[PDB]
Amino acid sequence: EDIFRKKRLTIMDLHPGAGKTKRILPSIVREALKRRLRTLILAPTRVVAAEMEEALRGLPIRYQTPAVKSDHTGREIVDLMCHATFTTRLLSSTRVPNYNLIVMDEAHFTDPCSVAARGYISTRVEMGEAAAIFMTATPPGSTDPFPQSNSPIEDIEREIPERSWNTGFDWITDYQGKTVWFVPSIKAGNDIANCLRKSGKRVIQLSRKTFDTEYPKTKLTDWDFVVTTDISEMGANFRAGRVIDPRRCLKPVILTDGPERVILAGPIPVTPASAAQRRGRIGRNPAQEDDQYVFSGDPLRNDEDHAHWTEAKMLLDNIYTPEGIIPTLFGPEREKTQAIDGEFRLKGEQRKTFVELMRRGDLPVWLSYKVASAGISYKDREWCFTGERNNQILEENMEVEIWTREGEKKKLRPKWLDARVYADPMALKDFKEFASGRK
Ligand SMILES: Nc1ncnc2c1ncn2[C@@H]1O[C@H](COP(=O)(O)OP(=O)(O)NP(=O)(O)O)[C@@H](O)[C@H]1O
Ligand SMILES: [Mn+2]
Repeated sequence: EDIFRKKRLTIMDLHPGAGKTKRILPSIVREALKRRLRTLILAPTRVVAAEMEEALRGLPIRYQTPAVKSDHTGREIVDLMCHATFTTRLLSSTRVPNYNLIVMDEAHFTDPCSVAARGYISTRVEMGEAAAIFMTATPPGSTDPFPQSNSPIEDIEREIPERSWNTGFDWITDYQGKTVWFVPSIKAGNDIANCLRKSGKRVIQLSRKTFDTEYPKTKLTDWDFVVTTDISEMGANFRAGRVIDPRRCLKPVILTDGPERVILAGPIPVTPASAAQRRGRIGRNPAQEDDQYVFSGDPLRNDEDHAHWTEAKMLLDNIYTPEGIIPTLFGPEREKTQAIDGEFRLKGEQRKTFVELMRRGDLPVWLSYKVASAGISYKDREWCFTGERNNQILEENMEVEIWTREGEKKKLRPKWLDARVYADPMALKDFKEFASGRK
């Protein structure tokens, strides 16, 4: 009603399962179409976008790939894209439309590109150019781990194995229904999934990189356990009876004591918002009344040292605005770290390189910023090899060595050390491909 008025930013914070995605958003879109508004819908991931455009099956929805920088048809159409696609387009295009209504679904997503998107959108709204709707059961500052739900949930607090077990946890395997198990890391998930698989359990693993291909498999009944990272907090719909949640995550932190680096701290306790979102995967079905949330430990609200707050600013400082509008993070997320105006603004080829390192090289934001602001070209991989001794990367205790594009053998020893590029087997493989200049 007033939600369509420019300069309004609405936080739709109805409880998990309430129907924000599948009933309320469709209504908003049908009404936006009636008012002839230029509408953008943002989904956390590709497969969720795919689920969104079936809830909107009657309507003129156009999914937008990030392989395309802009797509203007000149017709009445509603654009649908991932959070990251939007921020990627803002970094590389000028022809980003003046959407006057922007809905972010699952607006609790704390991935840097999502935080950056919210910052951008809030500013567009404040300019009087747009109205905006952020949809999430857990907006910034959320502290209630046990929000209301469609059907009753049994909250069971008990010990949960961190790794492979052999005895003392019969309740895990004797349970008769389907379970979603949130683990802090891919390695932790690998361990757990293999322990369950030896007992004859069918397991699907989910992480950020495999979500788009693995998540669809969970839509079948041909499984017993899902073992997932925090990616499933973003609007993932499961038909399950139980969540297991030791409430642990890894958190990237930029250390500034001496040589600046990114570590993965933890496992540490999750935020209340994360715990609520994990719990909120169950109790979704009014017909199904004895869902369980099995958990361990209390949340920790203070995530102020999380790298993602800085990284969002790095992105935002490089998305262009009129003069003199200053880029800024949205709402209370603005208060996570100290803002410094223009701190991360890059110019010329340094900026182009920054974007390319993230897009083409699939490098973390901080790492890309570090390389780009040193005046290093995208294709110049020498920095992968010229780090200090403590930056030597190890795989199975042994020193990782790389055959380079030019037919040279070099020890993998990056000048800037970001723990995320070797945090797991797939991450390390990718970084090895990058260091060898095969992308
Ligand atoms: N594909 C589906 N088929 C049948 N029911 C579904 C399907 N997807 C979702 N649901 C149910 O539809 C109801 C509302 O879903 P939804 O619109 O995603 O709620 P929500 O508010 O977006 N949840 P959340 O994002 O966790 O806060 C829930 O009971 C879901 O379990
Ligand atoms: Mn939702």
